[PDB]
Parts: sequence; structure tokens; C-alpha cells
Amino acid sequence: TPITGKVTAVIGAIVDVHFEQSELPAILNALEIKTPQGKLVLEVAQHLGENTVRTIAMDGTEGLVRGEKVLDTGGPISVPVGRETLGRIINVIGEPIDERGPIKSKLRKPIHADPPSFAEQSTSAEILETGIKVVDLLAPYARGGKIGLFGGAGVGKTVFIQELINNIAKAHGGFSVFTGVGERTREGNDLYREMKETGVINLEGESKVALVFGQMNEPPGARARVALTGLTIAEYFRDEEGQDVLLFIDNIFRFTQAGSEVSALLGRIPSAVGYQPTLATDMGLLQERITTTKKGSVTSVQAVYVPADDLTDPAPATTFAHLDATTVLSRGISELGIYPAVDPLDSKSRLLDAAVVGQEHYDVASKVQETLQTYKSLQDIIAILGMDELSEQDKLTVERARKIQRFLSQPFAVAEVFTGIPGKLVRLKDTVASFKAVLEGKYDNIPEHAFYMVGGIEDVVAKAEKLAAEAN
Amino acid sequence: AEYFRDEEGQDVLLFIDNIFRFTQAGSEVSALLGRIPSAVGYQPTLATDMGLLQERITTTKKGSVTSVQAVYVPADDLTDPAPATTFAHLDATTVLSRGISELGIYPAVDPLDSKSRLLD
Amino acid sequence: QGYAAEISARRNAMDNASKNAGDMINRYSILYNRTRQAVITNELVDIITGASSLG
Amino acid sequence: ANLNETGRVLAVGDGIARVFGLNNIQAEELVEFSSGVKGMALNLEPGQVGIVLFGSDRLVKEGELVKRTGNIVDVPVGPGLLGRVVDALGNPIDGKGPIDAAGRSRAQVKAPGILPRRSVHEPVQTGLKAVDALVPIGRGQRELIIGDRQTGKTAVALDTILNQKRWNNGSDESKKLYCVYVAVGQKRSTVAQLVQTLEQHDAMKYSIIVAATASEAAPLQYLAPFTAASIGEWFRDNGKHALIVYDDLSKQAVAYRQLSLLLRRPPGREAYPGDVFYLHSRLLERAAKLSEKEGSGSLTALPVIETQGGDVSAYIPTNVISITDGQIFLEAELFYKGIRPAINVGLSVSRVGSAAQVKALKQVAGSLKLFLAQYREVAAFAQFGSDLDASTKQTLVRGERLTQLLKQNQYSPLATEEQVPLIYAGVNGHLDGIELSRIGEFESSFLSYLKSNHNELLTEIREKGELSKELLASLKSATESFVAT
Amino acid sequence: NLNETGRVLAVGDGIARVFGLNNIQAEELVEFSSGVKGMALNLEPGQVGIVLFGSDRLVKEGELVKRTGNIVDVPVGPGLLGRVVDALGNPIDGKGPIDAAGRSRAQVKAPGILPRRSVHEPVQTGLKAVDALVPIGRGQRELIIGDRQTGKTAVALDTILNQKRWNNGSDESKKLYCVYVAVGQKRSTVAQLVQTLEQHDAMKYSIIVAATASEAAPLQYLAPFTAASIGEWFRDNGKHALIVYDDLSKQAVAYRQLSLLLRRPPGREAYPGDVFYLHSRLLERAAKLSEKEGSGSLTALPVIETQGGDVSAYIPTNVISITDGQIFLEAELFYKGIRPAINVGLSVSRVGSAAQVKALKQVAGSLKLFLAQYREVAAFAQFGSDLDASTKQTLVRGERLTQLLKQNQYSPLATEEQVPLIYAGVNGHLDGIELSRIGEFESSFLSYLKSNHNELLTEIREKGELSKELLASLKSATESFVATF
Amino acid sequence: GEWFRDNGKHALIVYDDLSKQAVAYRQLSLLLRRPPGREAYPGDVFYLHSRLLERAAKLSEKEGSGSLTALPVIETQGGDVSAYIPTNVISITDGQIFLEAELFYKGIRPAINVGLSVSRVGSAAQVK
Ligand SMILES: Nc1ncnc2c1ncn2[C@@H]1O[C@H](COP(=O)(O)OP(=O)(O)OP(=O)(O)O)[C@@H](O)[C@H]1O
Ligand SMILES: Nc1ncnc2c1ncn2[C@@H]1O[C@H](COP(=O)(O)OP(=O)(O)OP(=O)(O)O)[C@@H](O)[C@H]1O
Ligand SMILES: Nc1ncnc2c1ncn2[C@@H]1O[C@H](COP(=O)(O)OP(=O)(O)O)[C@@H](O)[C@H]1O
Ligand SMILES: [Mg+2]
Ligand SMILES: [Mg+2]
Ligand SMILES: [Mg+2]
Repeated sequence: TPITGKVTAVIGAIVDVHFEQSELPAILNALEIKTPQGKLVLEVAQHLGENTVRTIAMDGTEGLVRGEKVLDTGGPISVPVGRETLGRIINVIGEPIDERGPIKSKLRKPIHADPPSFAEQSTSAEILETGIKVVDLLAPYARGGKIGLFGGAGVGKTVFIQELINNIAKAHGGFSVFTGVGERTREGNDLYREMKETGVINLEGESKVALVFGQMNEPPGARARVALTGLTIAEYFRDEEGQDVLLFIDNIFRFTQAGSEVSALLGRIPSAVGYQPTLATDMGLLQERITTTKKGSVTSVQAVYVPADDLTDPAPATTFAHLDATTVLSRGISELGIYPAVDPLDSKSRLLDAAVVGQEHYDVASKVQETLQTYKSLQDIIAILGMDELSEQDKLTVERARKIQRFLSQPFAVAEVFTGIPGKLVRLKDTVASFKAVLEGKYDNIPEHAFYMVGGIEDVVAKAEKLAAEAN
Repeated sequence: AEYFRDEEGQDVLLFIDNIFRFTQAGSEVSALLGRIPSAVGYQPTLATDMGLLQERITTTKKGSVTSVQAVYVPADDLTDPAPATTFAHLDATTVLSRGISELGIYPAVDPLDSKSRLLD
Repeated sequence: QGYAAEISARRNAMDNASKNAGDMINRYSILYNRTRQAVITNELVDIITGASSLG
Repeated sequence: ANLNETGRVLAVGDGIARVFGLNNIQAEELVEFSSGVKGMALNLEPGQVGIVLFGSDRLVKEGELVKRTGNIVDVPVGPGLLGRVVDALGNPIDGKGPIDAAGRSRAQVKAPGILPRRSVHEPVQTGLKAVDALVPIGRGQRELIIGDRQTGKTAVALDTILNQKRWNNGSDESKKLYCVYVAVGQKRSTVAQLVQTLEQHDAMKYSIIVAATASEAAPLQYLAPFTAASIGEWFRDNGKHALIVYDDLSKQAVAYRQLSLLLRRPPGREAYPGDVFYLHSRLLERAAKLSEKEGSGSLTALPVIETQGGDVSAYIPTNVISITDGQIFLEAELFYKGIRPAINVGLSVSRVGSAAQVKALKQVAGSLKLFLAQYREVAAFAQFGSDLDASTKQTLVRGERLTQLLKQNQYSPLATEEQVPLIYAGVNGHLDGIELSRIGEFESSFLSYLKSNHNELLTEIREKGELSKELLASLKSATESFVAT
Repeated sequence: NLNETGRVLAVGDGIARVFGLNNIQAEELVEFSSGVKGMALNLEPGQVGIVLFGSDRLVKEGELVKRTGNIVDVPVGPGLLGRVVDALGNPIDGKGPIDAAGRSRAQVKAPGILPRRSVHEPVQTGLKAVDALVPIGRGQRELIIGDRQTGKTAVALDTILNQKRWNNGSDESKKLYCVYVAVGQKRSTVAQLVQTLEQHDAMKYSIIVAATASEAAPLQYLAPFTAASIGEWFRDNGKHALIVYDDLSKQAVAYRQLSLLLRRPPGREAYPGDVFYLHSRLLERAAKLSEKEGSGSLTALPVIETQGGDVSAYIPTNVISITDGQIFLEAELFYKGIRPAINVGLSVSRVGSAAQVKALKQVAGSLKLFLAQYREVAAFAQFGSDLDASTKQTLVRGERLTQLLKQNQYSPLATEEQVPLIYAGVNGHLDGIELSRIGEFESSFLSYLKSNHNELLTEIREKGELSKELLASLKSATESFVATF
Repeated sequence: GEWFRDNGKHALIVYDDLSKQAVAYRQLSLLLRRPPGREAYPGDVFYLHSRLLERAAKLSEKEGSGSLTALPVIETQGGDVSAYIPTNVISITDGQIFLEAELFYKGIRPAINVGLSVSRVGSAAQVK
């Protein structure tokens, strides 16, 4: 006999369900409601008491009538897992949304699951070459590690990832899981085109990556669970298959944003800034599941949104602690025309150590920072007085610094439609020698413009020569 | 004023001094009612109230009403809601500087600050 | 003669400095507003949250 | 006394009403009171129901009668709305007789799925050179228009509408682009005069106007964008192209934060509720390019946001930027220096422009955006008076010429064919030699030179829309020869 | 019936309102039918508020509840050494049951006013910048405040590593056991930290308490208190302990969560009124005991996380007021090359020289005062004016002293190696050496003494002071080396 | 003081200080659970001082020519005249005698900032 109930209240994405029977479904369970359009899935949140429960809608609640019959599922929202998900677009609920038939999977695990034991934790210090100068030189990413891409609106968080997928997903060899949380529905479609053209996802053939979407257009309940859906699929290939997986998430912020919309209706006392009291935990349970274990390795590239360009915001500020590498983009750098707008100062990693990237690499990097730092500390003076007031030693460091900054920029193959310049992939080996050569003062004759949007160090001298013929 | 606009159809002038205390008034009223305070402390309903006064002042087919209301800038800040909202309806501004009347110029209207949205 | 050339340059130096520093003031003065308003709205939120406490 | 389709008012105030009854009502369902005022069941509780008031609470008395509509709030949609001015409900406010609607659509529609979509690739000439060169707009794109008070935010959207007349009067359909302006929180006169300008330019024939004045209740301003959206969605599904402009969304959120605060909701940043994002989110998503199976229709949106003191770091602004596919900031400073439109290339952006830009412009304008970005950095760094080298000085001379070339008067839309030539000269440097005060007269004199002489080039770029390796040479020899004289 | 049992009325968000339990105590441990334990914080006639240590998807309305009859306590004793336990004190490293000698409560009264001793015992941190400027003392609590990614943990970590110099010894009164308390950190990090301790054979005298973010809020809240009881143990048995909290900033966030959820009115920024009392009754628990008590002691190194360098914040100010000084760490100094980036200007020690080593006390007397003059001269030479002999002399030395203080992580330096370096600095033997030379100079000079003048190092070590004779030899050993090369 | 005013005389009343008064009133209002406004001051706080200062004036010849002068004292927090309470008072009064600690230290005592100190009545009430 199926357990059945009736609706008692419907406020926004929050519906209160009541059960006549004395058996109530636990928390985190699913529910379904019959509609002309299809079926509406609910998720238990808390037991208000009096055989009444509070649940979170997974889709629009328009049309719901009080006292309507509600059927119980008997288990937390589950989603198909296995190689059968690859080359298929799965919804937050766990159903195909690409119109290509149902995912005939072997097993179906729930989106809710407990984080790996402390004893199961495995640490690694292996470098991961991306080809990005400002990264492989300053804050290199680690294999099966956690990646974070902070930044305000329109700084370059996705475009940054797209490049990472154009350079790692291809020569990877394992599986990939892309999950768009609260993002432009359009970017998902164009992303689908790319996977097909590149051949990563072949309809007739096989694929190397699974697509899970909980776009912003979708209500808060979905924007809250989608992240869990995508993660369940990837933790499968981790333990069950024990194979390297690349977990791409964008954007992870929507996870807490979507939860702060309902926290109010749930009857929780708003913490400072409006965010729900349990920000640290929820965000905790998520990040703790996205990690490498003794069964498999997973490299996660999570993009984080920065509200009003404020890094002190509780949302992003609680994200840094869950990352082995942090690459922050300041809109103050992108506006300069410098891309990617990586901020060398704020950017940190755990691999920035001489016992890993080498002694020389450590020294060259440090010198670059100091130089950039000294330019920043005199910035106040520059706007007021100028360089005329700067000392001989200081004035030389500025120019050199400004040369290093411009050099940080790098043409992106994915962003060629913006820069009009063909992509430039630079190896870690050449990048180090490059800056080191600039520090030694072997290119103080070359104009700064020749460092702007340049790939290889050879291309600098090449571009410098081209500017001689253009001078009239 | 609207009476002489719709009845006698005249170009009546309505003087309000000062549009600022009108917003402050609302803020105290909405405060006592229990309504939750918006940004900067002003009332949420501020946006609608302002319109329930400015919109009523317009030129109809019968007559017209020109409003000449003073403006006070809270803490010399134009980012503030009250001023921000007020300027959204203003069409012209006649500034009166001390340095203008100081030169023996009457009225003390400042040519540089005085601007209009019908200067084309 | 080369003294008359220093005063002339120094008179230009401090002219642009007052213009940049001066114009810099009209920029931070705006940040002083948004930051003033932020403190007034934030302090107000705790007052409302402490009173909206029910069961 | 049927407590199933009708109920009694228990209390009223703050623009909310708690009615007792209506056990068979749907969530967010339209309703009507004894006075005739329309409401909406925004929330359902056991023993009572929350209804928002679309009119003044004066008309709502305690203890009145409340009937339900039985259908969610919807607005008349069809081709008969063209040339007609309506409000948030879809009723005529111009007085030209009732609206001829083909159908009725929900006020709250869900955005098209991920599968029934395609990347934008159809250019949308705005008439503005600086625009369709740096940050072009395509059929299905969502270009934001952010800027401070009186900066020319609508001036860019308005000219776009008037430039569409060049294709709306044609025979072909896929070339025509319908327009749907949305005015919320604005003045009566401001909209009335806005309409008049459309009639003078004879652009009202292909344009629909939706009104949500400030005098009108907040909720009207809240539902105005959503309904107005459904009006244009119609053209999309029929395989046609539409263009909707919100002016402005920033006020809406303010109107919504009102009902948000009145209903007692925990305040967020700047007193805006946490669900403020889902507001503009759900609205913009409904603007994209459908697949060929759907009808190859599209819906381009132009949301407008007003900032304070040139602060793009604000809350509302950033929330929109994280949804739209590029922004066109309008700094006030540049607006006073004459530089109009005051487009700040530094913050301007186009996430899908080159993809939906004419190849004729992609060739002549290469790395023009990045150059300008770096231009302001070296220009504002040499404004101290200090002496620089030849490298920085050379880039400083060419930057100034391009900046002045981007300038353009209002109500003066130029054909793509006319824009291509101007950009070419700027990058090459032919303008560099030219005096700075002669850049303006030069543009008007250069166009006449092509029409009077090399007209063939204009006709080629028009149809083809791309510059071959041969036409590229014929063009160079034609400009160089003019620069000398 | 219900005196020892109760039925759950509601449950969610880790909170459970159980009905009954009219003989349960305040802050008493309880057990549900599911197996999950809980803690009672709110005692009311109607119901009892309980917080869950685990997920709440297991508790349901009408479930049975049982009481423990005892206040939440944790196992204590030497057994824990080298083991990694959780809030409650259970093993999480997987190496057998915790063999404890006794069990002490979470909340313990701070030591008496009578049973105290003035701090006189040093705490070799191995960090020159620290042991020279802001010395640590057995019985005090030295704060480590700073922004994210600066080097807060570093300072603490190196300290534990430095203790290997005495813990491998036979003497007890000299050793110093270490208690790391991870709170809010991810299991990934904790795992790597414990890995590093083992790589230095520092895990044998180290106890770790894990309260990762994923765990329930009440665990993160209780973690520090239980962890303190663990360390207090040594303090009572006449041994020395060193506990490090990392970080109390997260703990308050956690404790804030229980309050809000238990529907307890918030103070400022949602933190509970008694948020101060959260850290006050924690830090006071560490202090130096009387000779009658055992001469035992407990040192504390609380860690705080500021935002944007704002020390004027709510939580940080609360702790700065309690701690016996603070080691401020600035991000900006880190890039400049000052590592660890300890801002002397703001970092102080209230115990002062009392805690510092006597030997090192002589060689650096007004050194901190001198570094103050350096920043005074360094800022004034910004003007770009020439400097006389005085202002340049101190500028030369002050610039090198700052370079001498720079020390690499994971590289603790004994006392016998710090004294010599500081000696050659405060005097002026480095003035005549290039800045990029100070680097290798340190290593070279040390290798020099360990080979030739090793007798002196042995006297400084044992004596711990400088005699009239030891200065003579030490003087000549320095000058002789300067002449070399 | 009004007594003197009504009977046709002259009375000077100095409120030292209104700042403390508002704090007291705020306390009552909060304890009584009335809506809290900016800085925890109820909406009627302005109605308080406005209904106090307006009591002092200059009666006409027919009324008795009596008069009541008011010198209210407000304590700012670091020169912040932009605060709530001060803004209310400054808006109602007819001039300020702004005082700065700095001017005090120099020696200028009483430290009356001529630049800010103003009087709307001015010469109207000053000996020729
Ligand atoms: N390219 C231009 N050249 C000269 N003047 C212009 C140009 N663009 C706009 N303007 C002028 O700026 C004035 C302000 O109107 P406009 O609508 O452009 O400002 P706005 O920022 O859109 O205001 P709102 O956002 O409130 O509608 C117009 O009346 C117009 O005359
Ligand atoms: N003495 C040092 N010299 C050079 N680098 C250091 C030193 N100490 C720490 N670092 C570097 O700083 C980075 C972060 O250091 P640390 O772990 O001390 O910061 P933290 O205060 O713990 O920040 P969080 O609390 O977020 O972990 C590490 O990558 C490390 O390599
Ligand atoms: N490597 C890059 N080079 C140049 N521009 C970039 C780069 N990365 C991002 N951008 C800019 O960002 C815009 C797209 O924004 P996006 O990266 O999607 O921002 P978000 O992080 O908000 O998704 C493009 O118009 C592009 O100019
Ligand atoms: Mg993005
Ligand atoms: Mg506009
Ligand atoms: Mg740390």
C-alpha cells in the first residue's frame, strides 16, 4: 500500500504536506504529485509536527490546490549512475532532458550521501600543467585536487574553465562530469555543441563526459539539488570504477544562493547579510564529498561567484578553506584589458613550494610577486605626483613590473572570438625561463606593448620587431 | 491646485518646501505602522508614494500645474534614496548660490548650476 | 637662468598634483557615501532581526 | 456562501489581503473583489490565503465578497497589439478601442529547455557605430544597458528601434524585427512624449508599448516585465523575431522589495530580498534563439539598469551582469566631454558578438576592443604631462583618433556598409595624420566620396557582407588616395 | 514514565524538540532510538530543545528519547598521545580504542586566583622573528590573528616541530606536549597536516582533535572545550602542555548556528549575546599553576580569521581583549618578502621579556624599539630627499635586521643559533654586507661555529646566559668570521 | 519658562542636553516593544523635539510681547553632524554654535568655529 497525503499549505517553493497515516516519511525523501503537465517532485526538509511535514518544490508550484493528494516515493531523490549516463543530459530529478530516450542504467544511487572518512583521505602533491602562464607559474593546480575560480560578474570564470576543458579533458583519459548550477541556459546549449564538434560526446559513438544541468531559470529547489545530482554521478566513477574524473562545476555559489531564498520560508532566523544560519555546514557537506579518496582521484574545477565584488562576503569567504588552489579574478584587472584578469597577489596554491616546483621556479615566482607588489605600494604616489617623483631604483621596478603584468595576459583559443587573436598554449618549462629572463633585465629595451596578449617569449621579440615597421 | 487646472484650466504653480520633509514624514509614519525599514532606513513604500504626488502634477488638455519645490541634500550626498528618487521627476533646477548674490547679482541664480531638460 | 626653469617646472608639477589629488577626493568622497549608507542599513538589520524574534 | 470558489476578507493593509475560503484556488491564481480589483494568491495557508493587491487598498474593505477567476494571471498576445499602448494587464490605455488578441498566455512562463535552442548568429544593427563594432547584438542575445542618470541608456535602445524600419517595411519576414518597449516606474509625460517620437519616425506601427507608471501600484510594475515578455514570445514561436527592452529593471526590484518587506521577509543586501536574483533571472532566460525545429524564432532583450556614481559594483547591477550576455556601461564623465554615446570600452562587453557580427566588421576591426582597453590605461597615465617614449606616444595618437571616431549624434543611424569603411581607416592609421578637429567633418565627407565614386564597393559589402581578398585591395587604394588629398 | 524518556515533537536542521524528559539536567547528553546522540541546551516546560551530533534524516516525530544522566565528557590521559580523536574523544585514525586514564567534563572551571604562578618559562617557537620580539611563555595565550593565506597556522606548526629538541629527552619538566585543534577545516587538510607531523616525528608528542566542517555544528562548538580538558591533564599532573585552537572564528559561526536554530535571539551579526563568554571561559582555562598544584601549565595559541584586514571586527576584538598579546600577520608584508609576515608594529607580548630566554634577552634589548625607528625612517626617506649619516646608518641596519628575521617554514632554529645571528645584527657587523648576501650568510655563519667555535654554542645552550668571558670569545668569533671571505 | 512668556516677559531656557533625552526616550520605546527606527529610535523621536523647540518664540504685541529663547545642546560623536538625532535638531533650530575640540587645543577659547556657526536671524537681533 502506497503512503498518501494531502497538501495543507503552498508558499512559493515551499509546500507543506500532511499525512493521515501515522507513518511519516523521513527527511531528505522525495514526493510526487499528479498534474496535467506531468509530475511534481517534492523533497522533505523538516517535520513541523502534528503529522505535518515541510518540503521543497522541485519545479513550479503554480496550480497546486490545497488538499490535493500526494504520493510518497519511499527514498531520497536518486539518479542513474554508470557509464550509461555519459553522453546524456540529466536533469536535477534524474531524468533525460535531451530527448534521446530513458537512461537504461544498472544502478541508481541517491543524491544524499555521507562524506568520506578521515582515514579514507589521501593527499597528493603532483603538479598539473594547464598551459596558462598566470597559473602554472604562480598558483599551479594539483592532480585530483580542488580548484576555485572566484570573481565578480563578467571577469572570466567560465571562459577560464572552458579553456581548461579544451586543454585537459582532451588529453585526460578518464571521465568528466559537467554540472551547470544556476547559469545561462544558453551557455549549456553552446556547451553541448562544443562537446559534439570536438567529439568528446558522440551520439552514435561513445562519450567521455556526462552533462547535468540545474540552470538558473529552474526554481530554487532545483538550483539547490542539481549540485548534488552531478556529484553523485562523479563519486560513482571514483569508488565503483576507481578512475580519474574531472568534475566541472559552474557556478557553485548558486548552491547557497538558492538555499538562502527558502531559508526564510522554512522559518529559519536570517543570519547576517540574509544568509541562512547553517551556511557553513551545508557548504561543508558538499565540499567534503568532492574530494580524492583511496579508491579514486577526482580533479574538481569549481567556479565561485563574488556578490558585489566582495570577497569578505560569507558565501565566497567560506569557500577558500575548501580549496587546494585559489585563482581570484579582479574586475579591476579585466577593465585594464589584461586577460585572464588573474590577480597574482591574491592567488594562492598549495603547490607553490620549492620541494615540488623546484628551487628556481620558487625564486622566479617570488621575484615576480615582489616586483608586482612594489608597483602596487606606490600606486597612490603615481596618481598624485607621477613617476617623475619616483626614485631611480623605484622607477625602474615600475616599468619592469608593468612589463611583467602585461606579459601575464594570454590569448585564449576559446576567447578568440573576443580577442581576434589565435589561442596561445605555453608550457610551464618555457614560462619560468621567460619571466626569469625578464627579471635579469634582458628585455628592458623592448616596449611594453610587445608584452600585451603575447604567448611564447619568442613571440615577444617577434612582435617587437613588427612594431618597428609600423612606426611612421 | 488641481481645481484651477480642471475647472478654470489655468497654468497654476504649486510650491512645495521642502520635498525632503515629505519623504521624512512618510518615513516616520511607515515606521510607527510597523512596516519593515528599507535601505538607509527609508520606507519600502517610498517609491510609490513619490509617484502619488509627482504624477498628479501634469499638463492636461484643460489646464496645467507647474511645481516649484525646494530640495534638500541629506549629508551632501546624492546617492541617498530620498534625493535620488526626487530627481527622477525633476525637469529643471534653479540653484541659488551665496557667491552669486555676493557679487551683487539678483536674483542669486547660478547660470552654471541651473540646468533644464528642455534646453534643446 | 636654470633656477627660473626649476620654479617654472615646479609650478607645473604642483598644478597637476592638485588636479589629480583634488579629483581623487571627488572619487573617495563617493566611496564614503556608499560606505556610510552601508553602515546605516547594516546596523538597522540587527535591530529589526532582534525584534522580529517570535516562536 | 460557497467556501470553494469564493471567500470573505478577514483583514487588509500594507497592500496585502488575507481572505478566508477559496479551497479550490491555484497557487498564483488571478482573483477579483466586490470592488472589481484584481488580486493574486501569492501564498496558500491552512485557514487563510494571501492575496496581493493590484490596486489601491482603499477600494478593498474588510468583510467584502471575493470571487476567483479560475485562471492564472494572463495577458492578451497577438499581432493586433502592434501600434497599441497597454498596461500590465493588457488592457488598452490609449483609447483606440479594445485589443485584437489571437490568444492568452500565462504571465509566468518557463524558459525554453536546453535542447530546443541554438547559438545566436543573426546580427542586429543598432545604427550605432561604436556599438555594432565593439559590442554587437544578435537575435537572441541579452545585452545589458547599464549607466547613471541621464547617460544615454535608452538613447541606444531607442535608436535601435528606429533603425529596424529599414527592414520592417520590406517584403521578407526573417529580416523584420518587431519591437516591444517596457516602461516601469516612469512618468506619464516621459512615456507619452516617448510614444510621440515613435509616431514622428513612423516606428509605432511595428512596436508594442506596455505601461507600469510609478503612480500605479507596485505589483503592476512587478508583473509588467513578465507579461510584456509573453507579448513578444509569441513572435518567437511563430518563427518571427522580436525585441523587448526593459526600462528599467532596477526600479522593479525596488517595487518588489516593497511587497517583499511588507510581507515581512528577512532583509538582504541593500534591503533587497534573497530571491531578488530569481526575479530578473526568470525574466531574461525567456530571451534566446530557438532551434530550427521550433521555428527558428528569437527574442532579443535589452534590460536597463541605473547605477549611482558610476558604481557597477553595486548589488542589483552585478546580479544582472551575471545573467546578461554583455554590458554597455555609460560613464557620465565621457558624456560631459561630448563623447556621446558615452560608451566606456573598458567595461563594455559582448559575450556573443563576433558570432553575431558582420564579417565585414570583424575583418576591419581587429583587436580594437582590447586596444581601447589598454588605451585608457596609458592615456590616463600620460595625462600628468610627463614625457613618454615613441612606443607609448604612437599608441596615444592613434587612440585619440579612434575615440573621436566612435562618437555619433542621436537619431543618426548608419548602415553597416557605411560603418565598415570608417573602422578600416582608424586601425590602419590614415586618420592619425588627419587633424583632430577635422575627424567629424571627415566622416561626412568620406561617405560622400564613396557614393560619388566607389559606389560599387558599397553595394558589394551590402549584399555579400564580407570583404574578399580582392575588395580589400580596391578599398585600400581608394582610401589612401583620399587621405592624400 | 516520561521522566527518563520522551517523544520527539519536531525535528530539522540538527534541532529536535522532544517532549518529556522532566529529570534531564542542563547540557546533558541524550540518545535517540536511531542511534544518534544529542545535547539538551534549552529547557522549557512544553518541550526540550536538543541539538544533534549527526544528520537529522534519521530522527522522526514520535520517536523515543533516552537520557545519559551525565554531562558531556571526554577521555583524557597520555594514551591519546599520537592518536586523532573527535569532539567526543573517539578514535578516528583507526588504530584501536582510546586507552584513557580518566574522564573529564567539557566545561571546566578556570584555575583559581590562589593556585597561580607568574609566567617565567619560555616557549621556544624556533621562529627568530618571534622568540626575539614577541616571546611565548608557558601559561599564557598568544593570539595569531591575520587574514586568510598569510601564515597563521605556520607559526603554530613550526612551534610543535621545534619541541622535538626536548620531548625526546629524559627530563620531564622541560618537555612540552602539543594539542592541535582543527575546527572548520576540511578532512583533506587535516590529513595533510598530520602527515607532515609524522614526517618530522612530531606526532608522538602530539594530540589532534578533528571537527571538520562536514560534521554537525554542535561538534565544532564542543571541539575546543573537550580538547582543552585533554591538555589540562598534563597541567594538573605537573607537566607542560601546548594547545592550539584553529580557529575560534569558525567555532563562533558554529555556536551561532545552534543559537539561531534554537530560536535564541541574536546580538550583533547574528552571534549569540554571550559570544564573548564563549572564548573567555576557554582561554582562561590555560595558565601557570602554583608550586603546590604541580608547577603544571597550559599554553594557548588561539587563531582568528579577519576579513580584508579588519581587526575592528566583532569576534576578533572579543579575543584580542583576552589574549596576552597577538602575532599580527599581514598579507601585504608576505609579498614584499617578509616571511613570516609578522607586523612588529602591531604584534606584542604582554608577558614580555619575563618569558623570553635570558641569553637572547641581552643581545636584543631595544631591538623591537629599533625596528620601530626603522619604519619611522623608512617612511620619511620616501620623500626622495638625501639622508645624513645618522638616518642612513640606522636605515642600513634596520633594513638588514628585517632581512635577518626572514626564516623558512618547517625550519625551526635552536636558541644557540638565534643568539649569534641577532648578535651580529644589533651590533652592526652586517651593515658592511650586501642585502642579497644576508641570506647565505646565516647558513655559512652557523656552519662556521658548529665546526670551529662550537664550545661557545655549548655554553650558551646550557648556561642560557652570557658571562663576561662568553661575550669576549663570542665577540672575537664574530669579527674573525667577517674578515673571512 | 512659558509662564514668563505668556505673562509678557523674557525667559531663557537651555536644554543640556537633548542627546541624553532621546536616549532615555529610546529606552522606554524599546522596552514597550514599539517599532525601532534608524539607530533604534522610534518614528516619533523627531515629533518629540519639534514639539519642544517650537514652544519657544516671540509673542506679538497683542499676545503680551512675551518671549522664550531656547538653547538646546547636542553632543556629536566625532564631528558627525550627519547622525540621526543631530540632523533632526539642526533641522528644527534656527542656527548652530558648532564647537571643535581642535580649535580648543590651539588656545582659541571658546572654540567657536566661525565657518560653521551661523544664525538665520542675524543682525535682526544684534545691537546696532
Ligand atoms: N548621441 C547623443 N548625442 C547627443 N545627445 C544625446 C545622445 N544620446 C542622448 N543624448 C541626449 O541625452 C538626453 C537624456 O536622454 P536619455 O534617454 O538618453 O538619458 P537616459 O540615461 O536614457 O535617461 P533614463 O535612463 O532616465 O531614460 C536626451 O534628451 C538626448 O538629447
Ligand atoms: N615561513 C614561510 N615562508 C614561505 N612561505 C610560507 C611560510 N609559511 C607559510 N607559507 C606559505 O603560505 C601558504 C599558506 O600558509 P598558512 O597555511 O600558514 O596560512 P594560514 O594562515 O593557515 O591560512 P589558512 O588558515 O587558510 O590555512 C602556504 O602555501 C605556505 O607555502
Ligand atoms: N582569457 C580571456 N581573454 C579575453 N577576454 C576574456 C577571457 N576570459 C573571459 N573574458 C571576457 O569575459 C567575457 C565573458 O564573460 P565570462 O567569462 O562568461 O564571465 P563569467 O565568469 O561571469 O561567466 C568575454 O566577453 C571576454 O571578453
Ligand atoms: Mg559564468
Ligand atoms: Mg534610459
Ligand atoms: Mg590555517
